[PDB]
Amino acid sequence: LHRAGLLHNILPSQSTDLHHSVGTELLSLVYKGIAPGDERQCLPSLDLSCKQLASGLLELAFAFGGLCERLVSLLLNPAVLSTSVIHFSHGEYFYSLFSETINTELLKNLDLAVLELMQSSVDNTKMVSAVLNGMLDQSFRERANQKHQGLKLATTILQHWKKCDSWWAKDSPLETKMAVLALLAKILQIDSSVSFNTSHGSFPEVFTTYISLLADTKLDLHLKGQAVTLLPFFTSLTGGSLEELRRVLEQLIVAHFPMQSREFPPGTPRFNNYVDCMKKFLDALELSQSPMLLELMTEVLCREQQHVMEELFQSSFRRIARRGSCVTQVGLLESVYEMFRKDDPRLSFTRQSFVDRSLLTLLWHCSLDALREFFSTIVVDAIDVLKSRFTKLNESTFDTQITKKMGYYKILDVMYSRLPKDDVHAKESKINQVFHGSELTKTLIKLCYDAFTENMAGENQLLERRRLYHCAAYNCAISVICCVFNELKFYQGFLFSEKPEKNLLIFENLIDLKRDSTLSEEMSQFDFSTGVMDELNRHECMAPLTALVKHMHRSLPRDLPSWMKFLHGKLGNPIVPLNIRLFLAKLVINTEEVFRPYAKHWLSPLLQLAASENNGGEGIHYMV
Amino acid sequence: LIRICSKPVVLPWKVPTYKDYVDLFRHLLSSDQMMDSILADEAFFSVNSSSESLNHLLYDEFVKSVLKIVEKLDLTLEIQMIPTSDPAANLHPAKPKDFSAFINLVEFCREILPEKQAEFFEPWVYSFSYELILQSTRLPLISGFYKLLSITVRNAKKIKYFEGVSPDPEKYSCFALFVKFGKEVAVKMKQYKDELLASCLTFLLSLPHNIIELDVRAYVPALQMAFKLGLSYTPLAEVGLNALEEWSIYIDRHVMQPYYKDILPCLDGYLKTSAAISLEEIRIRVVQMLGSLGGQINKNLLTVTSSDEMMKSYVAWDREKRLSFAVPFREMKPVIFLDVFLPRVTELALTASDRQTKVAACELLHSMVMFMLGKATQPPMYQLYKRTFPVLLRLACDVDQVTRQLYEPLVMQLIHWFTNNKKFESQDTVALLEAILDGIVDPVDSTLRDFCGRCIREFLKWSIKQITPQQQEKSPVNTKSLFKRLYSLALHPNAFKRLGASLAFNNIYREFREEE
Amino acid sequence: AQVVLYRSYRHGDLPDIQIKHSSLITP
Amino acid sequence: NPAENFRVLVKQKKASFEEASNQLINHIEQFLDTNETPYFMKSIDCIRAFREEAIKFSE
Repeated sequence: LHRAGLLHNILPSQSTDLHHSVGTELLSLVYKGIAPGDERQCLPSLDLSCKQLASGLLELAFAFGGLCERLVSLLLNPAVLSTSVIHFSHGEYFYSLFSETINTELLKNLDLAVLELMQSSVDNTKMVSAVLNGMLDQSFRERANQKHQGLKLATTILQHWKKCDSWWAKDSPLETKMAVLALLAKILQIDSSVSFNTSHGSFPEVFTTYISLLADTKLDLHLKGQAVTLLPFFTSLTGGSLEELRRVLEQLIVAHFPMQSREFPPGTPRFNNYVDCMKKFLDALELSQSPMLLELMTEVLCREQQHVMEELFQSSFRRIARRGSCVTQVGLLESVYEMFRKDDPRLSFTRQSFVDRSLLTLLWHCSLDALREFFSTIVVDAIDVLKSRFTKLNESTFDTQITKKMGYYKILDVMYSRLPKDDVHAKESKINQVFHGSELTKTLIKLCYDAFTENMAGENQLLERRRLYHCAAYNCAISVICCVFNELKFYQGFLFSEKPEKNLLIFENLIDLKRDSTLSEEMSQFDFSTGVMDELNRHECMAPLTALVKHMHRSLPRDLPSWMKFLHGKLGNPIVPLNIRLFLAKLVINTEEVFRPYAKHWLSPLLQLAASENNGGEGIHYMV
Repeated sequence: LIRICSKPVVLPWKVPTYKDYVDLFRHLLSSDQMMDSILADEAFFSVNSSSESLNHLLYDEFVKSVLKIVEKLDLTLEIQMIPTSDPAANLHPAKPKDFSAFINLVEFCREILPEKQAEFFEPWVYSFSYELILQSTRLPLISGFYKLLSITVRNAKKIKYFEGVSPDPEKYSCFALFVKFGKEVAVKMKQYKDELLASCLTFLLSLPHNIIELDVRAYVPALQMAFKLGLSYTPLAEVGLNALEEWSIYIDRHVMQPYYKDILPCLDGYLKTSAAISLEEIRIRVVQMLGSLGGQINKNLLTVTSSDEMMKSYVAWDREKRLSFAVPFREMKPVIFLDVFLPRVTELALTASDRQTKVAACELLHSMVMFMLGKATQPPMYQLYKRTFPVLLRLACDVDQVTRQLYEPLVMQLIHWFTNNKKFESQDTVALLEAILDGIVDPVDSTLRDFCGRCIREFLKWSIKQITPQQQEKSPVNTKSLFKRLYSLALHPNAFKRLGASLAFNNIYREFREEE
Repeated sequence: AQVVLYRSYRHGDLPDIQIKHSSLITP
Repeated sequence: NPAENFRVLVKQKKASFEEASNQLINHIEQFLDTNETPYFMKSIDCIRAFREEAIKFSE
């Protein structure tokens, strides 16, 4: 009949607006049959058939109107029932029984009922949380059937959010605050960000509430660490608050997060909280991809060496590079660059950690045609820096400058390994902002080469540094020789009294020691309802020179190129340091195939060495 | 439970399986040696509500959970150039993940469910069925219904729910509903195949005597086929003998003996062949149960004799010996006739073990039919054609894809030969008549009917480019006589010919539509 | 186990009675 | 964060515990370029408390 809709034609005369004909029987059955009290009964007997019949008669009663206030009054009855003497209330029990029908009914009429519940929720909270969980789970199962439901629920909640002040007031029980946090997190995860993140209604107000709880000292490290997961829906459409977010999360980090994690071994509760919080922040940030939080993340990463499981963040970098729109990721690139070329007095090692731990695996998996715009923007500044700041030497600040130069050289290597010479070329280069932006590519070869080659000064305050500097110059040379000057007759460093290779390799080191589905969707749905190599590391150039060997092989009988002719002259004179000889011998080992027809020529150099000498110890080693 | 339904299947840290839990739930169903210790070491059960054995509540909670879960989950199939005959074919799951998980859960529960005594299941014996019957009425093609209801009725007979049913009103309604469902699914038995046929056999053979007493003759052919399949799969025969004992002890020998004539014989091959469940204890079971009966009562296993010429098959396929062959040697070439080997080699090519007797038999039959084709250039094998090519079409649709791969190119080549002008008269007529009157008429072999449809459809080709239409008129065989034969078979009251003709045209669609 | 076989006869439009005696001998 | 830790550790025994000096140093040099001024205030306030403690006993 209700589907026919002629109920009122057969409805008996309702003396009041209340549907007493159905409401009276509703109360007189539900509040009495299940009641153990008032008859000295032990939970009077109910049957499963009676349960489904009860569901049917409840949806019947919902076919009647003018009963929502009666339902609110009945559920808001903290009348305790005693079973066998344990105690529990009555209205909450009935709601726990028939939350399915109750959620259908509250879906039918929401705004008035929501307002009545939440204005009367100043004292009681638990069934409010339960009914909103029912709302979200039902509409999220039914999200393939209706979509506007949760949207209008969110609008109604934001319309009156101020009455939630019993929650999240910084004297309320911690359970109350984390319960309201859970419910708001759930309603926001079902909601679209645009429906909330835009400046409207209670979004400034609930945002201030979110800041206050995130700034609440009553909440500990773990509570706010769980709270921060909703960042992707706050990272956008925020202005002025961005610096407020910066300050609040910065004070949280400085007052809650130690610089070193290994100081607390696994099993330390604070260490486990540390790792859980970093995981939560990482996943939420990866979902957001907001430049500001990326700066926060790149500054918390790079403050030590091998201290925060950097490989996870490398995986995050490659995932982000594989994703994200071009303009967005470009903006992230300038954002991460702005303090990296900034003159913040970072420690030289710390600053090179900043560049290394992010940029290499960021760009190595990033899509091109977006990197190019960033390169065009930064080329003038980068070349201006690379043509200046050489004069002073007498403090570690110039060590920081030359470390930034190291970064420049190695990043030039890494991205020019990726691009052809069409927008950057001689006599035609659409991207050459140095000359015209339409021709010039030749000066950089000299600029990097004369940095790579240096007559060894008797003094060096940055032995390992200057060494890796000339290494990075040689690496950018490797890139520019992989993509430019691919013709035969390549260049090798030493000509006369300059000795370039000695500024690439460390000495006095003991090196080389002795040898979908509906059921899966429903499961995820209920889950949201509950809201839950050695000798290859000793240097770096072995891979680039193997690439160079295969590159010249692609460019390719007793044939002897001049550079490998000197390498025959090399490795055959024991007077030259044996460290240089063993490094070059390892490089030859990595690329024997090209020397296979010429190993007969190579017989004399390899033969001359290690006849009776050491190879990082005595005899047997990892390289035999 | 919807977690556990995502386990891997099995065929008839390392990734788990369903079995890794089944004993646990039995340990949960039998949590009587473990909650006893907890309640013994505890003293809380003074102001506590309950101190009973909660295994009953465990079973109830499991049953309500699985009920709402199976109501939540849904199963359905989809279809897909070439039409298919049987509704069981051209079926592809709309969401096969649901099918796989449903499998996982059914072979998970199949062992846990029956072990516990079903007084816990008693309050469900009606309710649990009803919506499940709904689930069967909308989707009558699921093995889980049949086998889970087999173990269900086993549990019910452990509780004796069907005892004293009205000729209680609730008992009367449930019993009548299962009676009508059982009779209709017994009627529909004929259209199911393995892994679905076997399940409904286990169903319609696990029912209690309160239902067999109402009707026996409908289940008589069902019992025959179930016991002839029990030779191939012993558990069928085992549960069959159990059911036989149940009703035979429970029902008087006053309405079954008019059927004992055709009830008994299907067991002979059990004891004729050899000297968990094996054929040997199968036999020993039938042994004592047969001896429990009287002499004249168990005389009716010899009643299958009207087909004595069919088991004989010793009527000469070729009356004269037309398969002369002199084996090549040095000083002696015995001339050998090959007509006698035909029956035995037929049952080799059809029924042989080691899976390699069959292929060698196929090789020899290729060679010998090839030799007789060579010989035919000198006798009338009219009777040989009639009696021999039906088993060739029988082996056409063999489940062995190797066999079909061997045979169908030969089929199309012999089609080319037969519809040639030199073979279009008086010698293809025997082949065409035997090929059309068998293989499409059969109540079984839907695959064979389809293969006949495709081969005749491709036979349309070279029936027009090897025979000029004027020669089709001159030759008595033509499209017109084929039309009369098709009409005569279509009008036949047996629905097998009706479905055959309809499916034949359905096949020739996209070929006869080009005819102008 | 695995299959065993001895002759994958030649493919055509008709049979070729040109085959030798050994082919019929072995099976 | 080990600042208050060694503060409690020493006031339990009113001792010097130069490991406290090392840990407080480690919490100090961090504020060289980074804007951890709230953390620098925390460190200096811990230094105020530890200076009061040093006034108490032979420290």
